Amino acid sequence: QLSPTELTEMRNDLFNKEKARQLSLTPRTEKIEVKHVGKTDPGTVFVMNKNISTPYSCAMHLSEWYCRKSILALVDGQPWDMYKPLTKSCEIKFLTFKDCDPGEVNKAYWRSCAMMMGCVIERAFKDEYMVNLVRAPEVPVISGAFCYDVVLDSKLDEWMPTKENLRSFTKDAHALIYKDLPFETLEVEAKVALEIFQHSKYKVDFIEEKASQNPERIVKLHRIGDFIDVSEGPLIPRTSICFQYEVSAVHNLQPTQPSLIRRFQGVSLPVHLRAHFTIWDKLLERSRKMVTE
Amino acid sequence: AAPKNRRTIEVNRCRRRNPQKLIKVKNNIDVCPECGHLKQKHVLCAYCYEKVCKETAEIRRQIGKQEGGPFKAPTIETVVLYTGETPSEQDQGKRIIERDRKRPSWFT
Amino acid sequence: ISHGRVFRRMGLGPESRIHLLRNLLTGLVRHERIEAPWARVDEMRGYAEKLIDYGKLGDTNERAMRMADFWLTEKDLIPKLFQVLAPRYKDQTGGYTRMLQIPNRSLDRAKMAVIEYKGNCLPPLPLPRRDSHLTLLNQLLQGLRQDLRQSQ
Amino acid sequence: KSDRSIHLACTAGIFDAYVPPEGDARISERMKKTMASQVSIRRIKDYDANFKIKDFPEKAKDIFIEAHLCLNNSDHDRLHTLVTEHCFPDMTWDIKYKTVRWSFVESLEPSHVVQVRCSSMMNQGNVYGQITVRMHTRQTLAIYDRFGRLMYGQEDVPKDVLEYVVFEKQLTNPYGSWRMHTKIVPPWAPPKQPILKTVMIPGPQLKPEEEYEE
Amino acid sequence: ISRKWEKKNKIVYPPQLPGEPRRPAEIYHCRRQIKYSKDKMWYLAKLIRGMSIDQALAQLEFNDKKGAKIIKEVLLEAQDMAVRDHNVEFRSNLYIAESTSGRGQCLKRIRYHGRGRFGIMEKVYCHYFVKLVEGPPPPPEPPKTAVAHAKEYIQQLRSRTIVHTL
Ligand SMILES: [Mg+2]
Ligand SMILES: [Zn+2]
Repeated sequence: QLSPTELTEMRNDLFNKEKARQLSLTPRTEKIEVKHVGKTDPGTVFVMNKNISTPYSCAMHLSEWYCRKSILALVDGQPWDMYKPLTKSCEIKFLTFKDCDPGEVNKAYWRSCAMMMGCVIERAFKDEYMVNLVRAPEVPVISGAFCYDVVLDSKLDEWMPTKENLRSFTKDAHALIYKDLPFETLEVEAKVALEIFQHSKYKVDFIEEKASQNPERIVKLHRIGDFIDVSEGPLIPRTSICFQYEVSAVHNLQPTQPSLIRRFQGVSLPVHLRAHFTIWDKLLERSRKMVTE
Repeated sequence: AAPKNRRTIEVNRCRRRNPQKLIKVKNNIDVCPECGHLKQKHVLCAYCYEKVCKETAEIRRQIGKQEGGPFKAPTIETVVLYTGETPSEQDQGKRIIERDRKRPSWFT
Repeated sequence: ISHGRVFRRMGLGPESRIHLLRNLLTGLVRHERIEAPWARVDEMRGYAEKLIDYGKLGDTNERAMRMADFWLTEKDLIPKLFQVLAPRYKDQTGGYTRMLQIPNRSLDRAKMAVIEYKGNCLPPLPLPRRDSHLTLLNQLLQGLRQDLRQSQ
Repeated sequence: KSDRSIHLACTAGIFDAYVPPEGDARISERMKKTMASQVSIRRIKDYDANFKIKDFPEKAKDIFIEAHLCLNNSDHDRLHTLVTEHCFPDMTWDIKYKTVRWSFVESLEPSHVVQVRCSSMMNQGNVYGQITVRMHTRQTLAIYDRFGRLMYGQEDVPKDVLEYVVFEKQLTNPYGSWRMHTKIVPPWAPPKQPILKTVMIPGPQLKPEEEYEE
Repeated sequence: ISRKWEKKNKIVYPPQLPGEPRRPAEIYHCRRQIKYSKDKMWYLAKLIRGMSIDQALAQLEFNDKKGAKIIKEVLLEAQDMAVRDHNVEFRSNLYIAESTSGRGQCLKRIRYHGRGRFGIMEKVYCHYFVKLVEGPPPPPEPPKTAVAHAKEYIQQLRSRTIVHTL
């Protein structure tokens, strides 16, 4: 058995090795052409570096308004990360929180906040006790609270958290938001993904189902600092795109045997869409209420 | 009442660089969704507004050409039609004003 | 002290104030959309609402006839007031005009305003649209509305 | 109407420019082109009968190398000595506030005289002689900012270049010499090295009344 | 007169060794003989010091002053010549490091008063100077905390000596 520290630096080392392998796969500078076809500043050609430049680099070329308001990238019609390297000549369009149909941005924010709360759990529960992380289910935004599934210890099968513990999780998440970490992305072969996540059966199952879903067995890995997680799509650029955060509730799922699954539910709202105190309190109550997928 | 003494540059720099005299930073500036130019969030966009104003000016030129002289305001409603549009059955007894351009997308 | 003084001190006096507002109201009836300094537009907005009320009162009324005769200095817009604008707003109660702030005059940096009669034939102004129903906060509150409707 | 006129020491153009042949770099009428070449040769030898076309290419390589070392050292007087006024500004203006680091590594194949043309007498009393020579060599390039940051090329690794350099000499000048006039790049030339920086080409900045038509 | 800002823009640096920080680009721009007062121009420049280029252009776009329009035109020219001439990668990646105003060359006119008395009008002109530096705007200096205040006080109390003895 490895210590949780040593597991963390093993995962970080293999992540950096894969990223450096992709960078060495693309050593020479090569110019692609990306056409901005948005409504604002229309028909603008950027000459990007292949597998180096990003939609955020497009935004730096345009203005700081694009940098500070562009959350998701529509590259050839599909959602793309702000910090993901661009691989081909394409057409780009920047997606903000306050568009006509921001639903993809909503899903990205939801998955990012769920990943942050998973990191909070994993580095919150004690060393004596065992923590396993199962999934981040695709919970629709209209439900009220994003969810993460955790297997806790058999010594804690009877333990329920208090309001002080839930506030501790919330303050850890706010510490992360203050730390302001970019959501690093990586398109990784399924074998190397299993090589990152050997010591987690549930993560192995998640990686296997994603490799079954796509043809080339390429999964999405994301990193905030030292924590690495598999995803169901693109994520927002930075943890500082979160302003109001709360880990509302912890619940036990119905089948206690063979293992106890605990759903951690939280709610959050970005800086661009922050709400008043009373509206936020009502959202806190609804997020504390149970969410079924 | 004349100054008894000359005021020094230290006095004058305190007076003239007091924060009450400095220009306040504005926080109500937003990017206009339609055109991408900067706008104040309680004020109309200058670019979109002068777009609407220039098209309104052309339409008013055509209106004045149709009236042809002062004191000739009609007693019926007015509708503007662009190139390639026929008057609707609801737009039956209404003064039609023709414009020699395609109907802009923001105009319905 | 000016507690409860609802009228601005415009022009060279009260009569000059009335003549300024009358010229602006005549321009608004003729062109159906004008722009001017913001305070003048506010005062003329109130007078424009009451003028449309008199137009709805109608041409056979001698009082409304005399009021339109005073307040329209072109004497051709009085048929326009009684036979176009009042038939247009025969359905509404009192929401006849729209007043929106336009940036600044470029000469003396005056706060500017555009005022229009609703309906119109002109191109529409870039009105401020509220945030769409599909954003994060609106979706969360829509879920809240559904949950409260289910609960009660 | 003053009788002093500008005494030009060069021309604006290439005299019957050598069209590059397709596949000259890919592979590792002739009599008419050759006869015109020797016609210009006998004109050049009539104006100065100590010229050898066999001896030219080494002087051409020396002129090329020393001119590019003039770019290295910003030695504008010697660069004027070896380079015509038609070639000075499009060789110096884009360097003026940059540092260029150029070197000559080797030559792959010996340089070859590929065309010789000459002017008429009518050009204000002056007769020009132009010779185009094929160069195929190996060189390095590293161009820096005003601030000493690299913008183009790489330091030590050399790369292959092919160029068709046109030289001109004012033969009627008693103190004339052979200087670099222009160089033909082919229309079929391979694309150059990509730049190290990122470029945004703006779209049409539209007036308000204008609408954007794709 | 003096015109040293335009030459500051043309100072050239030796090439960098591959192990040094990148040395961000500096661009010096100025406008001379602006029919405006250098004091009001000081107010506008002091507003735009330390800002990012887009934040500066927003504040200038919605200020109400003649000098604000003039400074905005100067900043647009500086950004254009930055990414046209001095190898700046991203045109949004510039901040205003220096921004100040100076006296221009003025003219004297007579101002008539009552009786037979007169005053000297000054038709005032000014200059505007801006230095743009590549990179994000530097963070503002955070306020001094009670921890810093107490630490400095205890530093002084430990710095005390015995005056006028051995
Ligand atoms: Mg007054
Ligand atoms: Zn706009």
